[PDB]
Amino acid sequence: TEPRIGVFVCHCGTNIAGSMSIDDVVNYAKTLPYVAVADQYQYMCSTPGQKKIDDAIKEYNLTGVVVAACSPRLHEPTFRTATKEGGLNPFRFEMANIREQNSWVHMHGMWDEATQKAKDQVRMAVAKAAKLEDLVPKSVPVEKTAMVVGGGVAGMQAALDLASAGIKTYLIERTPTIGGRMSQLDKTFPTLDCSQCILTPKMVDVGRHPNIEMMTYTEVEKVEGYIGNFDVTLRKKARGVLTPTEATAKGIVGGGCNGCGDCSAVCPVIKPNPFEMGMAPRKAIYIYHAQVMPLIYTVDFDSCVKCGLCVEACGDKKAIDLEMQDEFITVKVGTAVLATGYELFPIENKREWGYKQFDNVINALEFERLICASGPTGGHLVRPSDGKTPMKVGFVLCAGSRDNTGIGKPYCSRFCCMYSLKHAHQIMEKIPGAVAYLFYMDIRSFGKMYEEFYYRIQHEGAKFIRGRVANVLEDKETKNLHVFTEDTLLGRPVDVEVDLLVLAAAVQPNEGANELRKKFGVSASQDGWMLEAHPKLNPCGTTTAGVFLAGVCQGPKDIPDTVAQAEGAASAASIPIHMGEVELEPYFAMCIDELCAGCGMCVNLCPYSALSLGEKNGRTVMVVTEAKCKGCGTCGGFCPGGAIKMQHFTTPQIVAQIDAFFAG
Amino acid sequence: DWKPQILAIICNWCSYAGADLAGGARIQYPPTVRAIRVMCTGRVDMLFILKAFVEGADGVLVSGCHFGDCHYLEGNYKAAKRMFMIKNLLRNIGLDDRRFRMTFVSASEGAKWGMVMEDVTNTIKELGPSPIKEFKK
Amino acid sequence: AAKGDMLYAWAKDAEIQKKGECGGAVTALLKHALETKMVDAVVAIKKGKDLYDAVPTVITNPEDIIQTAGSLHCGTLLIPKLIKKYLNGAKDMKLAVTCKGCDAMAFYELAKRNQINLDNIIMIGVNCGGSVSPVTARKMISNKFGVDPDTVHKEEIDKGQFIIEYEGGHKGIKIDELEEEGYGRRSNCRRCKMKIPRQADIAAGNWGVIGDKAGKATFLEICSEKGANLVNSAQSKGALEISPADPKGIDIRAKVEKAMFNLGDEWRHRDFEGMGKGKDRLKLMMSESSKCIKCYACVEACPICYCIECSTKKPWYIAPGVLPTSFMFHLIRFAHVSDSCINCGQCEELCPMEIPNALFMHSQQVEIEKMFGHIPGQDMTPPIHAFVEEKAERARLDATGTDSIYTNIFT
Amino acid sequence: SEIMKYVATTCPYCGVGCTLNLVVSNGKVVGVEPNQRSPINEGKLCPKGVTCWEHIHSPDRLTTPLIKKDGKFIEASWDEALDLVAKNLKVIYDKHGPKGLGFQTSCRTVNEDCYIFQKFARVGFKTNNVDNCARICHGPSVAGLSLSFGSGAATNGFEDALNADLILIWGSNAVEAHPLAGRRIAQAKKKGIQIIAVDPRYTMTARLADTYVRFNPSTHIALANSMMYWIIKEGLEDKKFIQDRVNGFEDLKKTVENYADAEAIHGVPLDVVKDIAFRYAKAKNAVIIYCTDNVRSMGNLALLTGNVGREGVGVNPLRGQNNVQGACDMGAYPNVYSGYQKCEVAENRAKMEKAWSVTNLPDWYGATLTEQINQCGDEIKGMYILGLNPVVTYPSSNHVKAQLEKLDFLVVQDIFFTETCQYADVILPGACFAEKDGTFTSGERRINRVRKAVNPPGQAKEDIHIISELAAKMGFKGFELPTAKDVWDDMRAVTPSMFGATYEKLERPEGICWPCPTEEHPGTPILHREKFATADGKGNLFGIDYRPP
Ligand SMILES: Cc1cc2nc3c(=O)[nH]c(=O)nc-3n(C[C@H](O)[C@H](O)[C@H](O)COP(=O)(O)OP(=O)(O)OC[C@H]3O[C@@H](n4cnc5c(N)ncnc54)[C@H](O)[C@@H]3O)c2cc1C
Ligand SMILES: Cc1cc2nc3c(=O)[nH]c(=O)nc-3n(C[C@H](O)[C@H](O)[C@H](O)COP(=O)(O)OP(=O)(O)OC[C@H]3O[C@@H](n4cnc5c(N)ncnc54)[C@H](O)[C@@H]3O)c2cc1C
Ligand code: SF4
Ligand code: SF4
Ligand code: SF4
Ligand code: SF4
Ligand code: SF4
Ligand code: SF4
Ligand code: SF4
Ligand code: SF4
Ligand code: SF4
Ligand code: SF4
Ligand code: SF4
Ligand code: FES
Repeated sequence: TEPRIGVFVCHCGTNIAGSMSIDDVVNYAKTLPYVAVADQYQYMCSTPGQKKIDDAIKEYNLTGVVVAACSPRLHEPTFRTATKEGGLNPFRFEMANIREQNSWVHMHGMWDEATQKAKDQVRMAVAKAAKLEDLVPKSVPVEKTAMVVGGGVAGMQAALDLASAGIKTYLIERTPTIGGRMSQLDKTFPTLDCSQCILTPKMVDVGRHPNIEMMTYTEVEKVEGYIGNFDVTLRKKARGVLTPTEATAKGIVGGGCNGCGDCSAVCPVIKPNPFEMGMAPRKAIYIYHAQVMPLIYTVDFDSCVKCGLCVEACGDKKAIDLEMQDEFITVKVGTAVLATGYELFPIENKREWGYKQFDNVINALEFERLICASGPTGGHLVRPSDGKTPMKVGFVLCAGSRDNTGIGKPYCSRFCCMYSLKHAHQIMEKIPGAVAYLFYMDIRSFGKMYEEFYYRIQHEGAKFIRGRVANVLEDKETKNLHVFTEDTLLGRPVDVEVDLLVLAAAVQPNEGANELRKKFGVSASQDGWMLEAHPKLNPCGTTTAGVFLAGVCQGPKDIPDTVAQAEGAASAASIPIHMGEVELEPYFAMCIDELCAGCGMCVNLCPYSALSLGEKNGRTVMVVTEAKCKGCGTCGGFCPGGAIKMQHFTTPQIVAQIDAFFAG
Repeated sequence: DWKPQILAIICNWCSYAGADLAGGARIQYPPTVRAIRVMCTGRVDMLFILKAFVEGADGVLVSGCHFGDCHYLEGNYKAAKRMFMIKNLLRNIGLDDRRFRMTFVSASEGAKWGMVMEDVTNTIKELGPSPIKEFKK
Repeated sequence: AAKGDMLYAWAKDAEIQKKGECGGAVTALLKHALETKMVDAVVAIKKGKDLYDAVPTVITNPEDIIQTAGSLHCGTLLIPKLIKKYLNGAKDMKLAVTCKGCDAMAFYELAKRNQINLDNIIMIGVNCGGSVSPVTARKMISNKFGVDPDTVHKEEIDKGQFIIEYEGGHKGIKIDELEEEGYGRRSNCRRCKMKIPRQADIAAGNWGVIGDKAGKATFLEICSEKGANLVNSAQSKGALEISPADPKGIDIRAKVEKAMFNLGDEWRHRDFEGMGKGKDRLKLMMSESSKCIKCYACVEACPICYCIECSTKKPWYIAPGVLPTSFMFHLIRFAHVSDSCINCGQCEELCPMEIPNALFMHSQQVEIEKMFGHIPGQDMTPPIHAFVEEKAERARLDATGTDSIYTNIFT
Repeated sequence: SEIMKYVATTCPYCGVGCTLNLVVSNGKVVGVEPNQRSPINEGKLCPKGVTCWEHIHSPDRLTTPLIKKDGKFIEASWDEALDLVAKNLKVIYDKHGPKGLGFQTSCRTVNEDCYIFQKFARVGFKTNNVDNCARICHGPSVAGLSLSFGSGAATNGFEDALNADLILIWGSNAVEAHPLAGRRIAQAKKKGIQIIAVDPRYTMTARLADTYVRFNPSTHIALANSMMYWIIKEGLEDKKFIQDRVNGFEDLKKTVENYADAEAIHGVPLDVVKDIAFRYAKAKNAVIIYCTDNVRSMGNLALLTGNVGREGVGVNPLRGQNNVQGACDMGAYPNVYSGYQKCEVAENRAKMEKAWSVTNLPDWYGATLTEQINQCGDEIKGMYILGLNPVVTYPSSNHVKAQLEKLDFLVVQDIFFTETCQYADVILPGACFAEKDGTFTSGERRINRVRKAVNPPGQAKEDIHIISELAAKMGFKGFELPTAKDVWDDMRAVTPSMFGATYEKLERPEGICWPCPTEEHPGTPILHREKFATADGKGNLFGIDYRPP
């Protein structure tokens, strides 16, 4: 009895009136159960139409309004604003599509039938509108901090972008230094710029920025919460050496680790260096290389013998604490960016290339470290077998890639063609008279200035044999490598003699990346990389709200593409922080806990993990995280007990439409 | 001249957009099917379809998005499970399971929407009125 | 004595062995479990006023367990729902429940739905050749056996026939002859195919016992590590006797199980094809369901129905007050339950208006099971709608070779 | 500490007498469960039976006696209220003889309560102004069927209709009220038994019928007369049965002839009445299920076609209340003692004197519930009410209010604080079915047992205990009845009809049907097997004319 509904029918200027009797529709609507006024007008998407709607609202005191007009996706915001201007809730408005679905498809010889269909549509719309409630828009506050996991070029770029946007940001790096893979590269294709030179300003900018907390040598222990508020627990690994800030906080005025290096000079323990791919010695207390952002000299506790000589080497500064353990910090962030990067696929498998059993077979990262001036040698590429300079280097492209055998990877690694060309150029430049052979199977120079780079590499004298390497033997006397394949162009078998063989191995996610992406509720892709919110129109986002992806952890990329992805992720993460609120969907699900039975079937039924099972008044019931719900309606349509309320699309309102369809 | 009574429940993002596009392209089809316009066609409970059939529906059509094209990424699979079980139920209760169907219309297929309307109308006219109306409901 | 052994078990105590149906191993196990403080209570069945009256009982005091020795073939009742209603799903009490195959299936269906805590429940299930409704049993005895039911001392089903020991002797009639007349086991029991409850913690019966231990030993199958520990403890504390089973005993046991499966298939075919097909089946179901008076005993007794407020009570589905209820009332139950129905039969036998609820529900069950491949009462796999997988739906759509869910689905 | 305990008890909500299991957990009823052993319902229950446990532990249950002093009620002790009741009742008796006091009981109480109620109303002060609500809640059916068959109870059981051939429901809400007596109709439909409904509106019960006949309301006797006229006209009457067991046939032939075509007196066309009449009179076994002239005319139909003393025959009124049969059997009725012993005859009065140690029993006709209410201020002053709520139940509630105001010293013992309670001067809390330990007598005359499930809330007591305490305070002798079994034995020791129904026999689930004279008698499920219970062994039919409304 209480609901009073007003029905307004648009002619659309003979677009609707030319196919059906508008007078019949109005005279029929005048007799529906809850109808105070029924009116017709020519163009109700115009200002006089809104004026008439408001006048009718005021003068009949309508509870709700039904407009028989074009599709809701065309003019629903228009009429919602019209109804709101007039003293009614925006979501109290209902629309009957009588143009795109009744008048433009029933033109010829269907006059009574089109009018009858219009009557039915208006009846169903009025039936739904008689049961519409008030949806007050509500939002969730956003913590004004951001977290970036991974200190590589993507993580560094995202952190700098978020900081320069005015947002306090945490940069979480597993290693004692941030630089990442870019720090390991000697040169960069196709410009041949020095990698450390172009990256050092970025590293010092990250180190100096007041809006970035650069927490290195630490990782994520656990994560809870949603887009509004992520409670993230981090473990600070026992660094063993104090920064000057930490030294002052500890109590001693003596600074902590100005980076002199005396401790490493006196340490008696020798261990491999992960930064140099294990080809260089390092002490228990060490730095990765000279150009590390935090120059703080980590100590390797599982290799240290606690001989206590580094402490005398560091006297009057007291930077070394040999007996401290990992700390735990609880940080409250608003959004998160994942930039975990990549590692090399283990090419010790795929036995026909003797990566581990032949000494002069190396991978691409080892080659980069060996040819860089800061590597184990003075930038002089030498054979690991005897230290003599090579004159003949082969490059095996696609090593473990585009492989469907189940050992390698079925995808392309994107950059192995380009850095193989860069390596060929570097060997042909640094060693005079050396010849580079590239055993290739689809040279892929797709990026800007990449084809020109390929042309230049061929012009400088590199040999391109179009054939995937079949197998590799080695001569016992001289540890040179026989490479057996076919030159498919020229159509002949080929056995190439090389002093050095470099495998362009595939790339895979870093170890522990899958555990991290599970910790944030991010699904993997069918290649094993992190999945995207939409492969086309949202390369940065993720199904879980407030989490964004940047860099090769989303998929192998070049440095420029990685930086573009990182900046996009930073922008997407900054948007909710800048706004300060996340507006909830107008039509989220609500659990009526008086009807929930705590079965928990619906929990695994939401794509966005909004639904969870939690206590309330001592009863186990379902809890809806409104920040994650998107109004899909899957849960509400499943629950047998009807304990989930899909507002504006509730079971009573939909059944009311179905009931009115079979009414008079 | 008995007039068929077909009810449609079409998702907002693909099927409703497809019907709008068909209307925009002036594609003609008989005026027999009326729509409901849920958000995701995963909103469709089985009780909706069963209530429609009990109340006197002659045929029921549910239209969603192609697999992998749902706006909410998983709704049409839940809908597909529910509609498969619905087809089982209508066969095993003695109803003609061909009175009900679920189509996958994208937002670019207006002609497909018109073809679906024609096919549904023809099938329901062939099957005749629902038996449930004769038996005291 | 460890996860899959077949054993002959009997009781050390002579009284339990004498009162136990086939060696008192179940009763000895329950008594030992309650002595050792593994469980807080034992939910069992005991005689009421006579042997046709089976009453569930919760026993905390151990020397009251002997009263539960022996089986009652007239007890057609389902334990787990009572546990859920009146023991808070055993969320604080460790329980030891003796159960049939239908009882174990109901346990698992309620566990899938978080309604009970199976980690706090020990299932010593028994084989079941079928149960008889007590009034129907008395009607058989008074009509076909020519005996006053009150004089009967014992009644059971062995070797495929109903035997009654009464004052003056004993009589026996093939169960098939009774069933062709309108007597014998319950309608749902004839269709039942859960003979050996291998989903329980222990499975106890008298099939496969041969020779000198024809009725003096119990065939135990250890179906879990929990049951293995329970049996090992009972053997260690000197409360139970265990012997290796003779392999030919297992051979006849398997043969009897296969024959029971064949009989169940035969009765399934008979009943399902006796319903009808096409418009006649619809007419039958609607005419039958028009009698409902909304007692809700079908909803309240079914293990699967767990909801706080049934959809059959919500006013937008069923109009309140109108007693000639619409067909929607039973269609709601079909939609919600027919995917996972354990054929317990409670819905059919608690119905005041004599509506064959179990027949209809199991009829949809068998079709759902053969298409989706989901067997209801084991291993706590989620119901077919509680968990939807991507590849499964894509393959199911591709199997029909059509772009829509219209035809080419069935054979 | 009874974590889950099953207690078998009879449903208190209608006359079918369905058996159910109350569930007791830590001393409180927590649910209802099926009892499949019961032959009455096989564990099946209607909507009311499923939810018969909700009201047992309501917070509004009375826990202490209440006394009205200058307005609002004040809590009191049992001694104070009982002494006040004794004093005032004695004063009223001594001042105004036996006429003044009036006694009203409900047909919801157990048999022991009603029996001890009438015993207290007669063994003490000698009056038989004791009555029950049967007159207004069930109807005058028993009196008419007693005039026809000698006894007004239902002749056959419920499942006996399964042995019939033409179950004939005559204007009944059988599936609405008493639904599990309509379960038998559904079962007979499955078995393939002809069913005819003559409900004047098309209901759930008439949907089970093979044939449906609609007739204008309040014209039952006219349609019955038309049926009988046609059955007599074409000689489908049982001549052999009529000669040796029925009297008054000639007067019936004289009376019924004036209804050849009784259309416009009832709306049923001639071919329809002929069809239903011939179908009734041709089936070998036919049973009428009814719901004073109407029931008398129904009795006349069964006598004419010889469907009384056999299996699957007879006239079965449904009786509407839990112990409407028990309340009338135990003597809660103005002019009978127990088992319809007709206080008019002096020999039964002498027997009650011998077995009750009392003298000068009343002998005069008592006053019914309407009679007591109408004269509730002139000569009836002071009255005891056991379970009734007269203000709500009776038509023209204002008149009942006024006459209750006219009286002096009402007592409205009950379990709930109803609208009648606040006209009373003393209120004694009672006990519900789950707290008593008596028996119910179903409509089919079966005596089922009510068992103690939980304790009463506070100081509440069973009605037998309260009446015994009141009699002890009033000095009356013969109420030393500690338990309900002793009251049952006392009842047995006087009535010859129910002498053989001991609590040992009633502990069996099947129960015992009421005409059970000897201890080894297995009961009497079928009434009038050999002869009728009138003055002579012949049931007498009557000729009823149709008086327009
Ligand atoms: C041999 C070789 C040569 C190349 N040459 C070129 C070239 O010339 N030009 C070019 O443009 N590109 C080149 N590339 C590609 C280039 O290296 C990548 O595009 C780029 O490094 C990807 O950036 P990123 O920060 O995402 O990767 P990364 O640098 O791997 O980022 C990962 C960072 O996050 C940290 N991290 C990982 N997991 C965790 C965790 N769980 N918690 C915390 N921190 C974590 C890592 O320690 C690291 O600091 C080359 C690649 C290879 C292998
Ligand atoms: C209705 C029924 C039918 C059976 N049919 C067969 C059959 O065809 N073949 C076969 O080999 N075995 C059958 N059994 C099992 C058979 O009784 C076992 O051999 C025996 O019960 C276990 O051995 P026991 O004597 O050591 O156990 P017992 O010491 O006899 O212990 C029996 C246990 O079962 C419980 N119980 C009794 N009646 C029921 C009931 N109705 N529902 C649930 N629990 C109950 C008792 O409370 C007790 O805990 C049936 C059992 C039942 C209850
Ligand atoms: S509201 Fe839609 S139908 Fe009406 S005039 Fe505007 S565009 Fe045309
Ligand atoms: S000796 Fe001390 S100051 Fe020098 S590098 Fe080591 S920790 Fe730093
Ligand atoms: S204490 Fe450890 S880090 Fe220091 S010098 Fe000795 S081995 Fe090296
Ligand atoms: S980038 Fe080049 S070398 Fe690497 S997988 Fe792709 S095609 Fe092969
Ligand atoms: S909302 Fe429904 S499906 Fe989800 S847990 Fe509650 S009762 Fe179960
Ligand atoms: S509507 Fe969709 S996203 Fe929201 S809670 Fe339900 S299933 Fe999850
Ligand atoms: S349903 Fe199966 S397990 Fe249950 S009593 Fe019947 S035969 Fe036994
Ligand atoms: S138990 Fe029978 S009568 Fe009661 S609601 Fe269920 S189907 Fe209807
Ligand atoms: S619907 Fe009936 S037969 Fe099926 S599981 Fe439930 S109670 Fe048992
Ligand atoms: S029938 Fe459906 S809605 Fe009702 S209790 Fe069972 S599962 Fe819940
Ligand atoms: S039929 Fe009567 S006695 Fe039986 S449960 Fe219903 S109300 Fe109670
Ligand atoms: S939005 Fe259309 S299928 Fe989900």
